[PDB]
Amino acid sequence: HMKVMFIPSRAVPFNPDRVQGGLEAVHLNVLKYLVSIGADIDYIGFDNDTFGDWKVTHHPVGHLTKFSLGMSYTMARKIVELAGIHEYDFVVTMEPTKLTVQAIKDAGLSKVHKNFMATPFEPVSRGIVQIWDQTIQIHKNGGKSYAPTKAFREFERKYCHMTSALTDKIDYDYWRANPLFEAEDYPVICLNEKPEVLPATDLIISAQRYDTKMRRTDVALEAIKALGENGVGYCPSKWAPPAKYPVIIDAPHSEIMERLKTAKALINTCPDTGTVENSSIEAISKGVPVIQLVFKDYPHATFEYDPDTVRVEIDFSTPKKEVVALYTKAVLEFTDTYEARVKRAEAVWKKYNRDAVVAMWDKIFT
Repeated sequence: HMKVMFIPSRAVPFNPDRVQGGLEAVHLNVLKYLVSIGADIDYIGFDNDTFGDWKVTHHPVGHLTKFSLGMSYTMARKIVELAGIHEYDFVVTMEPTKLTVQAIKDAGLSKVHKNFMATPFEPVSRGIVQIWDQTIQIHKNGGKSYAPTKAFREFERKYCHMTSALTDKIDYDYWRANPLFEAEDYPVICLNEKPEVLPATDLIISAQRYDTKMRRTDVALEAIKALGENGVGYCPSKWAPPAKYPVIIDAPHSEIMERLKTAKALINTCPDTGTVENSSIEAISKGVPVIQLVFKDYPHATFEYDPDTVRVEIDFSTPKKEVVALYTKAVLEFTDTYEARVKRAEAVWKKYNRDAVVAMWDKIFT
């Protein structure tokens, strides 16, 4: 009954049993929400998407491996066509292109445009400044953007001071005066049933995609290596580690969630925002503690999910050798109680049970 245009994330084709990053996680969950309310979903996607049993109307723009320029123009063109035919209550994006932002405006859909973000602002990154440049554009065009945590909204009040040699085309005048996010959090997880906290084994898990820069997955997989039989890492084949770090490749999300139920801890080495991977809240919802690498006096999402999280504090100056030794030490010496698993799972069950989550989405989709 609700008519929604859906513009997906574009790193990987959609698969309901794969979440290969924080953007893919909100992408999946807002879609699950739209399906659960019986929305009429026009999904402008890729030929290798799969939707299971879900009723979505699919408008594929080609087979997805790397998102190409021709795909980009085919997508924007279909935005304009679909808007000329149907009337849309909302259009949903997940950090869209400049083209997609313009097509939404030209189609007269800016004011019903809902945008969801996970990528921290990185001034040395050309594609990331392009992401956040278009977030300013969305705000100018009358659309609304949503963050997962209040820490992310705080970082946003710092990002509008971060400049580089690549940020010349960014309207910092507008950005300083306009916090880009709405006050409402989008739910990072939807708990359809109260999780049953299982007691821990000795197994500690790394479930983040491999990149040395933002996630510091090398640091994670050093701890995984030092754990031997008591450590396992999961990576997607599109962001796989070098051969020195053996990991399970392309495990279905469900397989990873099953293993996690009895994990002793989750390794998280994303030290700026912790929202470029959803695994922290997945772990904490099962009572699994997170061993969290963090820059000193930074806000980080993990500490919102579990304020008693063990933190390994470092600086930007701290050299790689010392980081690996501080983090390995925290992983190998980690200690947790069953009571602590239950306490941290309860606090998250309060916030993210399905009744509270649906209420959170309902407020967004008005």
